[PDB]
Amino acid sequence: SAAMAEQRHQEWLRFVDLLKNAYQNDLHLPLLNLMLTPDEREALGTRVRIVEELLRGEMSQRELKNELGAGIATITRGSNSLKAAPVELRQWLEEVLLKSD
Amino acid sequence: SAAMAEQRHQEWLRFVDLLKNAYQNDLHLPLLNLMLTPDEREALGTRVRIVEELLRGEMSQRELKNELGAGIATITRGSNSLKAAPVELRQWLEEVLLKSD
Repeated sequence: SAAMAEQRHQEWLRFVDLLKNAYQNDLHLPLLNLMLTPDEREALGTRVRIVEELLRGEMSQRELKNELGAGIATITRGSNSLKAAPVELRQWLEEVLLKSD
Repeated sequence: SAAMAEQRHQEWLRFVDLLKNAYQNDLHLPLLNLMLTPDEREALGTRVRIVEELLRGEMSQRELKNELGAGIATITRGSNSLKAAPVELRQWLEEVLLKSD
């Protein structure tokens, strides 16, 4: 639904503002368990590792499937989205994932 | 993987602590676009509505599929997780989704 991308954008921002508010309340853990599936939480964990490793540049896409157990399409998309990422984010992720904290 | 639930729990907490940090940096929008698919962001939007409506108690499960366009299994799980939710969260969601802000 390209036609209804605006509604869908609004609906998404609602979720981000709710989570926002839960983090300031320390209710973020319960909210996240409520909103997401185990499957989804597992995936997110694994997406962190992909980005960390794409930022690292040491591993090849296939080593990445083997050592991380993430499907190739997840890697490819993870690759695409990072490039589209604003520089400011990229710098920050480097800082945190590969400068650690 | 029940056996590796602990590793998977740790990997999840990493993502929550990263997001945490992005919200305090105002880098939460870009991070979320990076980590999640359109599909996933659409779903989350839609999960908010399910919870709001389950809290409302006016609609039946099937009206819920029809007016919200969410699969029955999503509703059923959304139902199950809310019951398992800590009272403190439940109160808060009532406050926010049905007391609004």
